[PDB]
Amino acid sequence: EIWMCIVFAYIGVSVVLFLVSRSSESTNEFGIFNSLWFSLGAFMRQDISPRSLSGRIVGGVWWFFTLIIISSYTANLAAFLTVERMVSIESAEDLSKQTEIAYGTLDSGSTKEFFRRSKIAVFDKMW
Amino acid sequence: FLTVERMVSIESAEDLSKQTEIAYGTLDSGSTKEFFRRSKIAVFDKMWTYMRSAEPSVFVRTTAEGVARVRKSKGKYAYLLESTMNEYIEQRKPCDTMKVGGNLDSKGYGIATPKGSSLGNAVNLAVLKLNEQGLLDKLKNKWWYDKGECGSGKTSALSLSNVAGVFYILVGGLGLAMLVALIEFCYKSRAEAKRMK
Amino acid sequence: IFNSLWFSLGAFMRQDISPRSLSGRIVGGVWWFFTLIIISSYTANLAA
Amino acid sequence: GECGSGEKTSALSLSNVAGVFYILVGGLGLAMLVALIEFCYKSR
Amino acid sequence: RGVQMLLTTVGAFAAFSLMTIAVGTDYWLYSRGEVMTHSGLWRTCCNFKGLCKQIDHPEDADYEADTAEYFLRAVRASSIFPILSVILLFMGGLCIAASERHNIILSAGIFFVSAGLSNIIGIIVYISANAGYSYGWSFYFGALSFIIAEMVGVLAVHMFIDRHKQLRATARAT
Repeated sequence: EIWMCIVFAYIGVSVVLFLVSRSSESTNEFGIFNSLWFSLGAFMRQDISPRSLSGRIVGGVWWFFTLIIISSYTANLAAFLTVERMVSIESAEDLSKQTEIAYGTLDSGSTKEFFRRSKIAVFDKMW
Repeated sequence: FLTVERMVSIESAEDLSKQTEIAYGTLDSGSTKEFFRRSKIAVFDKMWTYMRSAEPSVFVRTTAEGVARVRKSKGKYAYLLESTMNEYIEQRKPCDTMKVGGNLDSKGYGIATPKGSSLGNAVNLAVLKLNEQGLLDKLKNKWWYDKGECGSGKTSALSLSNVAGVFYILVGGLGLAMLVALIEFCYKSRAEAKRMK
Repeated sequence: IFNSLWFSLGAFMRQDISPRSLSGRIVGGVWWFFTLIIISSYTANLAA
Repeated sequence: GECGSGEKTSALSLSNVAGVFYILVGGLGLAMLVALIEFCYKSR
Repeated sequence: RGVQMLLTTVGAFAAFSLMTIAVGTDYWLYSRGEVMTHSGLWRTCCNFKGLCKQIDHPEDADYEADTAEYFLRAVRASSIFPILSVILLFMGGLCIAASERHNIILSAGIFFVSAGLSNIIGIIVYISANAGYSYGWSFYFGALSFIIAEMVGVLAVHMFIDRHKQLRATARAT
């Protein structure tokens, strides 16, 4: 989800860049050139965009924003390093709802005979 | 902030003794309270020592008062009671209570019959028969979970929310640049030149 | 000749003008992206 | 005993390096001072 | 104007496609056992077929912040749709009014800004859906589509500025 967020960030940034850039001549000449670089290079850790200073706010608030980001996922990881500690099949209903993990009982005994004779919902499917 | 949060976490009754931030108590009168008092077990001993001199009183008058104390302490107060009644409470609105860890002791209810009665052996076998037919377990499920009002109440992901506020406000910046630039281009320029001839 | 070195270097450490062709363009953003992830990485490893 | 207990603190120290704002800024004002006094003085 | 006639085609057919997308209600099936065929207006359920409108986001004349934010999740759909529709109203606007001067260009700008607010709408939407995993393709349709129409008739707009303004200016260089 967030990956798509940052995607459409790219898209909006870029297009609008060209849009402000649209002297139509110079406008488009600076729009085509830079837009990509920004919606890209600017994405990863941040040559010279400026004209409109209405495009300024876009650029700076960009550098800002992407900057927040890179910080964010970065430290996000470092945590994932620290925490993320190994975790786990909680209940019996979990064994019935899935198939990836096989399971069984003793070939002979009250344990096996239990599921066979059990008329309970969950235990039924298990058997 | 990140791991500080993420590094956060809880075991069983031993967890109540190892900490003090979260207060806890039992009913002021009953087998529950008398249990800890007479218990010579390591963990339960310390627990009683705490509750015995804890101020204010960690003991409640009725079971309803205890539950209310847990629902109004924002998780600062724990209440110790019979698992049976507890499990039932968990299935009652507003579904804001839950049982944690296994039981502290092993008890059990039974059908009582006058000493040397005729119904004595028959009823005994009847109970065993009902349990083996899973009829007992069925009945409990019927009144605890099935008839319950709480089947509605993981994986520890990113912060997307606050981040998303940033998205939107960020967009406010977008459209702002948009209109302002628009009316200034067309209106500033087209204004002046319009007025030229 | 001019830029290649700078990129395969300066770009390596925390990231002057590549742009012309748009050919190299894509590859450069690839670069900044790439190394960026990296430096991020070794730093998180650090704090750990 | 009553003391077997004696880590939720999370915050930001504005103070600490804000002092370094200060010094940095005195640097700013003087920088421009020296600036226009040599500009004015030497130049004019 | 073969390139640009086709640009118009992409414009209008784009628009119809856009609103068909908006109807795309299939935003996901979320199967709870149900399964949930969950539109923009309501959310519909499934075995036994069921449906429901918005539960809440939806009332209570409360004030200040987070409350008003519930009000937002109510409104956020109403942020979504109208901008898009308006963009469309433009799109036809310069479908026919291409022939006839500025309003052409003026309009066309207003067209594709209206077109622009759409993805904003979307983000709004998803985070409303982030009140509480599968999805639906209608989203993806819309998102890309706006981008498309925008690019197309805007590049046109450029062609207006160029042709009209520069090219006819030069036509007046006499």
